[PDB]
Amino acid sequence: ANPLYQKHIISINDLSRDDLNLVLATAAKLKANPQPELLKHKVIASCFFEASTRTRLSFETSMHRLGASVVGFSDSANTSLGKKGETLADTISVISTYVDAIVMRHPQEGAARLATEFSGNVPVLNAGDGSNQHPTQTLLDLFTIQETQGRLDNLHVAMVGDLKYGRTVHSLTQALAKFDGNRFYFIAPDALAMPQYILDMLDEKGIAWSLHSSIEEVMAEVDILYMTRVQKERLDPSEYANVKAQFVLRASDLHNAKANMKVLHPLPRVDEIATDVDKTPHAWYFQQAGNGIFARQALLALVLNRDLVL
Amino acid sequence: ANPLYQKHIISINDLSRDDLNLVLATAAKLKANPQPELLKHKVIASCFFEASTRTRLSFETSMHRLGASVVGFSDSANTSLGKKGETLADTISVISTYVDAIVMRHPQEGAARLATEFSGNVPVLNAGDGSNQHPTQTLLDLFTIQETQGRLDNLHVAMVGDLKYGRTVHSLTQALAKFDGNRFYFIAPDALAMPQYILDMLDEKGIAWSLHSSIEEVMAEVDILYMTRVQKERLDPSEYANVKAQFVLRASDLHNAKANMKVLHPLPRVDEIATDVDKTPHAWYFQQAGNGIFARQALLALVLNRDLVL
Amino acid sequence: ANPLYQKHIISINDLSRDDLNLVLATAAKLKANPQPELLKHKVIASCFFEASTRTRLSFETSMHRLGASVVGFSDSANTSLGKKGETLADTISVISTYVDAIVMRHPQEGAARLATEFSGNVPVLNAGDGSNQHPTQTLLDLFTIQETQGRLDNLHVAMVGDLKYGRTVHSLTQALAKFDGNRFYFIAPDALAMPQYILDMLDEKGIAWSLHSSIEEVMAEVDILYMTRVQKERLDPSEYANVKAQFVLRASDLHNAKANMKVLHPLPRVDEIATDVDKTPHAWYFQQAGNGIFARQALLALVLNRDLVL
Amino acid sequence: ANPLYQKHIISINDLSRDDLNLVLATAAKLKANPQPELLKHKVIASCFFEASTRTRLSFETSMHRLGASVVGFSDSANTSLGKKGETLADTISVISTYVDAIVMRHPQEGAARLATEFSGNVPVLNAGDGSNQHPTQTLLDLFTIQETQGRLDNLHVAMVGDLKYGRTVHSLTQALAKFDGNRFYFIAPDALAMPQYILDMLDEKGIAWSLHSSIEEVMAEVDILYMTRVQKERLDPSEYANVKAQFVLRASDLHNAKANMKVLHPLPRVDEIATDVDKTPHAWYFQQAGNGIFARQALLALVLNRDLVL
Amino acid sequence: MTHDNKLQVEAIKRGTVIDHIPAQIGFKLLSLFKLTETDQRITIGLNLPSGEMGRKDLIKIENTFLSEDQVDQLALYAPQATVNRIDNYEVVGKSRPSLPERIDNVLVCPNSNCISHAEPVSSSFAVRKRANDIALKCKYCEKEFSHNVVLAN
Amino acid sequence: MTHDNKLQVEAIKRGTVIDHIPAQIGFKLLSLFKLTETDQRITIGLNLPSGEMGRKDLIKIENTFLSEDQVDQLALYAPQATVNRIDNYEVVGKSRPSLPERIDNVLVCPNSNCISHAEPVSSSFAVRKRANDIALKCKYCEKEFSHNVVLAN
Ligand SMILES: Nc1ccn([C@@H]2O[C@H](COP(=O)(O)OP(=O)(O)OP(=O)(O)O)[C@@H](O)[C@H]2O)c(=O)n1
Ligand SMILES: Nc1ccn([C@@H]2O[C@H](COP(=O)(O)OP(=O)(O)OP(=O)(O)O)[C@@H](O)[C@H]2O)c(=O)n1
Ligand SMILES: [Zn+2]
Ligand SMILES: [Zn+2]
Repeated sequence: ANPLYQKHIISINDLSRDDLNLVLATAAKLKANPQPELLKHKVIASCFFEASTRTRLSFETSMHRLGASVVGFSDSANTSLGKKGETLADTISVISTYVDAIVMRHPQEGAARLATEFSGNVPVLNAGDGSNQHPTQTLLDLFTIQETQGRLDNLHVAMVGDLKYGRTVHSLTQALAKFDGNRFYFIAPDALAMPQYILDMLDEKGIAWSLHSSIEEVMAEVDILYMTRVQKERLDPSEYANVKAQFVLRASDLHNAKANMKVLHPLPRVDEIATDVDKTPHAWYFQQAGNGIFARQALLALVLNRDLVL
Repeated sequence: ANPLYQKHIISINDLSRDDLNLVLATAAKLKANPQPELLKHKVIASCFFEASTRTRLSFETSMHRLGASVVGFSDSANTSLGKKGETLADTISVISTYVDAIVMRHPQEGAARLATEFSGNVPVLNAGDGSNQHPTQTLLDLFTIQETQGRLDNLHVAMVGDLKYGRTVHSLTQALAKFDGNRFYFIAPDALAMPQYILDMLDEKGIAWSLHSSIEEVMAEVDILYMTRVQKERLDPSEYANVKAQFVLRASDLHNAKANMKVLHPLPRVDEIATDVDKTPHAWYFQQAGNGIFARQALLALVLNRDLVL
Repeated sequence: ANPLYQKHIISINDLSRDDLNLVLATAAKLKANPQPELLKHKVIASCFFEASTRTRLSFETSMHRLGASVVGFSDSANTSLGKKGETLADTISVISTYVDAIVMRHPQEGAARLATEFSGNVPVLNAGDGSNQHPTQTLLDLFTIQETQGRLDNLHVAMVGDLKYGRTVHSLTQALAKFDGNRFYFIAPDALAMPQYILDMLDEKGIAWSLHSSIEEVMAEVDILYMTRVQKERLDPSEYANVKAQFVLRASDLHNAKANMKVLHPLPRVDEIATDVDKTPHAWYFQQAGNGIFARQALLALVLNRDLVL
Repeated sequence: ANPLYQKHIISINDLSRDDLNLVLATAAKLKANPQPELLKHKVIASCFFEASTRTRLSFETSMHRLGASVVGFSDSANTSLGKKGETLADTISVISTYVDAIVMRHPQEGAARLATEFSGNVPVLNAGDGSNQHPTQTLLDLFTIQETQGRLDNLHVAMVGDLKYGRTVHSLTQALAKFDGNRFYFIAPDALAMPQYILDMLDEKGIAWSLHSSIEEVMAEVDILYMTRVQKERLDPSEYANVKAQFVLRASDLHNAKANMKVLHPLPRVDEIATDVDKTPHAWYFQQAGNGIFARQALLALVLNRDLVL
Repeated sequence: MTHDNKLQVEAIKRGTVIDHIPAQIGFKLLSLFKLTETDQRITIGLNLPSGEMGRKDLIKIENTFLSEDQVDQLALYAPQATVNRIDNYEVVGKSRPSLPERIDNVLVCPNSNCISHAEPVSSSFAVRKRANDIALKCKYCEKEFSHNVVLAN
Repeated sequence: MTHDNKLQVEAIKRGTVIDHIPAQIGFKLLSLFKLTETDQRITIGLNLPSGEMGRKDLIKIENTFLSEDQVDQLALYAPQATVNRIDNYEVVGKSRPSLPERIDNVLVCPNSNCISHAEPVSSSFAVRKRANDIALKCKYCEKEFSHNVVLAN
């Protein structure tokens, strides 16, 4: 069967270099020659115990462009499961008798992994579990880095913002550290820096990384600028408004960038990327969100189909 | 046409022995040889004026495994119909011009029956109306009793918990009292006992029933143990924690049970069934929730198809 | 120094006959000559962690009528304490640092008595703790029986309504059993019966009691008729309304009551006592609420004053 | 007329050493002989636009202990002002039209000082303004250091906890720097460090301070140990719990503390100070809350009285 | 000598030997009454042959005299347990547990709404042999429960 | 059968002796690893006088042979213990513990947003980095903590 056939997709840590490449390969084929009746007669459950409109619609549009049916829910001040008394384990034990696959996003970490022990042979795919993991965002980021830069190794990647708590930046570094020769520049407020564990990992593999103070310091060498949003909740309004003469991106700042330099952002991009960046060649966050469709279609097709000869 | 063709499914009281058997027969066939394009081009409305995740997803997965389309809603602190001023009658009069069938769950009793007088020739199926009725739970319970025990008559059925207000236990007794020779054991807190009307009915038919004080008293003779949840709302915390040395189920208690004895629970099972029961042969509440799919598929196929030659 | 000086009025089972009569003879003196400056310069805390307007306005007015200042909060409307994880032991160890007595209502049973472990020498008076005690409602009830009947012994007292969950009928029956030759008539629907622990305590003291299903059976003999409100959520809609809602008093039923008979009701009354009853001389529910002023005044006077000159 | 007569107590940086000592010697006299009618006939407003029970009950009790009346509101529980678009300038221009002083807490920093522009001659006392000042918590802290240590200079004061966002450690360090030869020990996790602007101010005045990672390093030398609560939302779940949650005091750590050492904590304490600490003679957090009564009484006396005879 | 019994016994000099602990209450008692938080020599025997009473447990705590109050608490668990003190190599007192008046600390209120659950409080129940059983009234919520409801939770 | 005595107690007929338990880990080990839920005679020696640690604890379980990875769950608490396997009065085997790769069920994830708290799963930690000081990663939330921290609460 294909390597990922009937597999659970919970952590980027559990998918090897080749599994990542397999996904990215399939997604490039599904982008090219669509197959809209591939999951005809499958029913997938879209269990968003935590609400994400953008992520839920990317997933359900993925389910539907491969012809699958969808049952599910989202939850803010609403609809029953969990309540208190109803265990996650019993929700999954009950929903595993109804569906063919479970995509779920939950606020506590490891909820997707707990689920895997109750879904029987029904695959479960993680769409977010607290501050732990979000594999399908990493998968679409790497597909966007591969189709714009041409490769996934030997890249000069700049990571910016709340590096301490952007869950997508912790995953993306783990994954880009399975390919070879990548150099990392980490521009964060020191209140919001890369944890020592990411850094401690990167040195065992021998990867080169550096920490800078503002994007202007690396604009000239960088291929991917991955911008993250700085979270006003865990910052004082006065601290937040104080850092440097900022770390937001404007087209003036880009006058130095390489021609193939692209700016990525998992979104939402409230104010760290100004509207004038949107019209430059380097802006790629919306094209990045469209590639969510192809990355998610690839994962669902490999999980639910034994052999895909596309 | 088949007996139930274009019929309204509102109360278990209105479906005869043979109608129940017809449903159970169809469900066994749809479980065996699935027909996923049977309601191709039908649109069903899933109107949950009261939220139930488990019931809503079982129904919509039923609609989708027979190829139907779904429009609908659920409601807690949300989306418009009813509001106050908007009658249920006018909601149904408007939705009956859009869909081919209406599955609805509503908090006031008889809402499904009121609906029947406004839906024109659009069938309406009751998914819960207050404390009155829930036919499709009774239908899946009887399908689970029939496929595990082999028959629906001459059973020694034990009913446990809040017998006074479990709506599924009132229905299940009505329905099992249309088949022959069943013996009932009703183990309830006397604050929570079988109403005199169920009992008064059962004696007119000549059915044998008894009331016991704890499951341990009948464990040896029983074929179905149907466990219900005891509702802490209408009980004092001190009363609730006082009753007997309880009426919860643990595997220790099962050491006496017959080999074909199964434990059923409409779910959720918060604490009256401990986790160690889950690993015994007698545990059948999750398999019971999967049979919801087959029982609901059967009802929708018979209501919307004239003759089903499956 | 009087016996109640600086005591905690936590429970009716801690106050003796003599204690009860002392509060009731002081209530009668304050009712007759006011002492509006007796608690001058005392500051009292009125902590109602669970809102109860009726009880608060009355405790505070009687604080104001003896000249004390009041600081405090009504909550179940998020007035900030309980935030972070401030234990009740800690709140009461900070509040007793500056007030001279604490009046408190709280949702969990036992909270006033725990407050007592932390207040030092500041007396704690209980204004209600969950389904456990309410001393000051039993003290005003008693005062109203004594003032209108001339005695607290040799009474024929009927208790009507929800006798199972009604916190005040349970305490007034324990107080009246402190006295002699009282006779009880309980008239309650089957599901709202007076608990065995009350009945067992009554038997054990040789007190006479009996159950009747109609007020009409006992009207003639009755001196105090204490009516309780049934909350309809303790039963279902159709139960409440079915033959069990006839625990309602109308003026026509008073036809033959003794000239001295009084109708008492802790309130809110919603429909168990019809409005036409108010015009009769037997209606004493509002005069009973008025008497809450002198019974709470007396407890505050006796607890904060060493010696009292009357 | 005394220096504070009719002043606005908005910020600790506006009160001099002499001002501080005047409030603290008055607090000591009111603590020793009460003046319970000094503010007779004065009406004071207690405006807490952001709820804070601890602070309110204490400001109001100390108003009551000098004989003043109080009118006012606690909100963050929609008590109608702020409706339509009533600016704060307008609310304070109407409230100062009839009260003799305003005590106010508000969520935005700077609100008390703006109130000052609109009150005319009615003094405004700040009970907290966002993350900016809280004069009256620093005044009660100081009074508790002076009363237990005999002095406010030559102290060895350790500050433990979240030093970065803790509004009261920042002000007490500015007040103590008004005095002589005090020595500071800061013990904070890395993410909760004492801000540079405090440290720069300390350096510039020749005051000595040092950072330690364990209380055990400094216990022996310490006179006042001021503990702050860490709010877990300022860190993540796993950060809070990881090696950084060891800023918690237990009785065993007090082993070697000087006989005069006291533990102070503005409160709520949730777990940073274990309950066994309360039995030690060094626990002074509750006696510190009690002292809030005399420091707030003194400020109200000094601000509303021309001349004060002591 | 041998019909085994002893096999060169842990005969102690000063101490408390609690013998005839009902089987399985043996470990329960160490936990609940925190008997191992001591530095003195304890020797415990679990599931001993007690042909004479089926199975039993036995704790030997040395240079410790566990008494009066302490002995009576064990009543709820090991009601047939003989405590024996030993002053200098043999039995000096051999006490039996009697039901106490109050049971503190060890026991939880069944009442989910009782305040004892969220707070820094030591549980406390007033014991009443309501002939047939023992009822336990909580100090705080003042609800009364059979000792069997409490002894699970 | 052979001359027990009790400063160092003697001979069980076949079974396991976990000797050289540091002081006060003995009871912890009986609690955590539920060693008491056997009908076998267990004999336990607590605060005992020998083998230089000075005072040690000891557990003797007859007829049960718990081994190889059972012996290794012991490593975090009792790393210097010896687990003597015995047949017919002779120590036919002596093991010590080594860090296991996985410690199930006994620990509690310190991350409070971990899902493990609320559910019918048991804890599981991946273990690593011998004697310079152990890190434990939760199976579910994948947060790596210092063993000192999980082992506190
Ligand atoms: N120096 C001693 C003396 C007595 N014991 C213990 O103290 C207990 C006292 O029991 P004893 O009165 O000596 O004879 P028994 O018949 O066993 O007492 P009982 O009637 O309670 O069974 C015995 O378990 C014995 O091991 C001891 O350990 N060391
Ligand atoms: N049938 C036996 C034989 C021995 N032991 C126990 O086995 C343990 C240790 O085994 P042993 O090699 O016989 O003594 P040591 O040489 O001291 O073992 P080590 O040096 O590893 O501590 C001792 O505590 C002793 O009580 C036992 O209880 N039963
Ligand atoms: Zn209790
Ligand atoms: Zn975890």
